[PDB]
Amino acid sequence: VVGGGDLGPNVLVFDPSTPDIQGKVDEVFRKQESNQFGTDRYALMFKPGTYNDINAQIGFYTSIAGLGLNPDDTTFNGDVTVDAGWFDGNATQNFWRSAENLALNPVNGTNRWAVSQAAPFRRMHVKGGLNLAPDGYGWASGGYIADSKIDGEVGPYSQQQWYTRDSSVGGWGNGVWNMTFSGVEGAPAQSFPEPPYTTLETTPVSREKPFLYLDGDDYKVFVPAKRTNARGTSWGNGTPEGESLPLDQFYVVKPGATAETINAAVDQGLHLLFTPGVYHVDQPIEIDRANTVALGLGLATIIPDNGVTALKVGDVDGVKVAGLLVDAGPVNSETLVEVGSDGASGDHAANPTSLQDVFVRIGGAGPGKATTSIVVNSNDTIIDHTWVWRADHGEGVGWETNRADYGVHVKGDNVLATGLFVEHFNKYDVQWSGENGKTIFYQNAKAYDAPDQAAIQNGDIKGYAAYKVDDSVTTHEGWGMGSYCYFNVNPDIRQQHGFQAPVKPGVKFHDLLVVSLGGKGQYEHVINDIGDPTSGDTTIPSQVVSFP
Repeated sequence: VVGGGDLGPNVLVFDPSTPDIQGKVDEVFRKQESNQFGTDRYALMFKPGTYNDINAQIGFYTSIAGLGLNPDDTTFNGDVTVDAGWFDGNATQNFWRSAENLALNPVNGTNRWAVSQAAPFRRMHVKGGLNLAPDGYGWASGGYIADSKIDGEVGPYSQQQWYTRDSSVGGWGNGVWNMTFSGVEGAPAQSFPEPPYTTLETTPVSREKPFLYLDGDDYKVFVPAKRTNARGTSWGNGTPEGESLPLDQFYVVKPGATAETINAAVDQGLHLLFTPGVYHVDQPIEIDRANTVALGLGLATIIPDNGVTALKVGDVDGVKVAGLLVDAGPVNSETLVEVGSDGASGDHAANPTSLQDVFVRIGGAGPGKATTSIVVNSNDTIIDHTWVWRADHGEGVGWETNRADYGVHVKGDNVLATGLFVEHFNKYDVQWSGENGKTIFYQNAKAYDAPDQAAIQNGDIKGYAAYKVDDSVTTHEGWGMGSYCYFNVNPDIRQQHGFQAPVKPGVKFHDLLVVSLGGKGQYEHVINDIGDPTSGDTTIPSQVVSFP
C-alpha cells in the first residue's frame, strides 16, 4: 500500500486567495442543509490566513477545519453557523457535522452553533459570544465543546443539556436540565439541581483529537499528548505537546478501498486517513498495531456488510480512532465496534486507546440491525464524545425492523467516558461490567416504540436501565447523567428507573435525572428504587443529587 497522495474530490481546500469562497461553501450548504440521510460527505479545510466576509453555514455531513498548528493561525472575520431554518426553528435533528481548529470573529459579536447530537466543536477560538440555540428558542438537544476558548458568554438558552471540557469561557448564561463541565476555566459553580450545573475542577485524563494541518507546504497530522487532571485549553500557552506525522505515513482511504486493502495498510505500518465518503466493508477493519491513528474527514462512514463487525481494535496501546460514523447494515451485526478482545486483562495506562467523535447509527437511512454497538474490552480506554443511536425516524425504523438490543458495553477496567450520548436501544443502552469506570456527562433517551409493558420486561424489573452497573462491580463513579422517555406508541408504559447499580460505598453517582416528555410514559424512580417518579405531563425532571 502506498502512503500519502491526493485527498480526493470531497475535501475542499481553500486559501484566502481562492475565488468565491462564500459561493462555494453556500453550494455545499444548499446540498447538505436538509440532507439528513443522504450519502454525500464534505470536508471544508482552510489554509492558515485571514478570511473576510464569510458566513460558513454548516449542514449535514460537513466538517469545517483550519489547517494551522494553532486555531488562531486560521481566522474568519465571520461565522461558522448552524441554525434550524430547514426544520422551522427546531434544532433537534441538527446532527453529524463538525468545526475545529479555527478562530472566529463573528459578525455581530456572537457565533451561532445551534446543534444537537454528534456535532462536535473542538479547538475553537471564538473572539466573542457563542449562542447554542436556534433563532426563536426552539427545541435543541446538544452538545459537545472541547479544548476551546470563548472570549465572551456561552448562551445555551433552550438547549436541554450540554457537556464542555478542558476549555475557557468568559461567561455561561444558563442551564436547562443538565449542563456539565470538567476542566473549564470560567465555568459556573457546581449548583445542581438549581441551576442544573455539574462542575468538576479538572478532567481526570484527556487527549485532544488528532487533526490535519500544514507545516510549510507539507500536510501532517498532529497527535496531541495526553493530559492528566486537565484544565483549560491545550493550546492557550502557544506550543502544544504531541507528535507530528507526515501525510505520507497515512494510507489515504478513498471509496472503493476494500477492508483487505485497509487492513494490509495497517499491517504494513501506515496510519489511516478516511477521506469523506461511505465505505461498505465485507470484513472488519482491523487495527492491531499500537499507536495507529485512524482519522476520518467529513463524517466518513463505515457500513459493515454480511453481519460483520465494522471495526476491531486489538489489545494494543495508543490507538486513536477519531471522526467516524459507523452505520449498521440490514444484516444484523453481533457487534459494530470492538475495542480489545473479550477477556483482555493487560493495562494501557501510560498510552491508552481512545475513541473520539465516533458515532454509531442503527436504522434511519434504511433498515439496519446490531446486537451490541460498541464493546470496550481494553483497560484504560478513553471514550471522548460518542453518540450511539438506534434511529427513531427515517427509513427502516421499527421495534423489530431496526432492533438493537444494547448500545455500549464496557467490560475493561479504568475506562473513562467523557460526553457519552446513547439512545433508544431495545434493552440496556449502557452496561458497565468493568471496575473503576468513570462517566462525566451522560445523555440518554429510551426507545419510543416499545409496544407494551411486556415487551420491555427485564426479570422482575419494568424496562431496562439506560445505564446499568453490574452487581459485581465494586468501584464506579458517574457525574451529570440524564435519561428521558417518550413512549409515544404506548404512553401507559412505566420505566422503573434511568439507572441501576449495586449499593456499595465505592459505587457513587452525582447529579442524576430522569424526565418524561409530555407524560408519554413515566419513570417510577431515578436509580434502582430511589428518587421520585415522574408525574404530570409538564416535563419536569425528577432528580437525585447523590447516590448512595
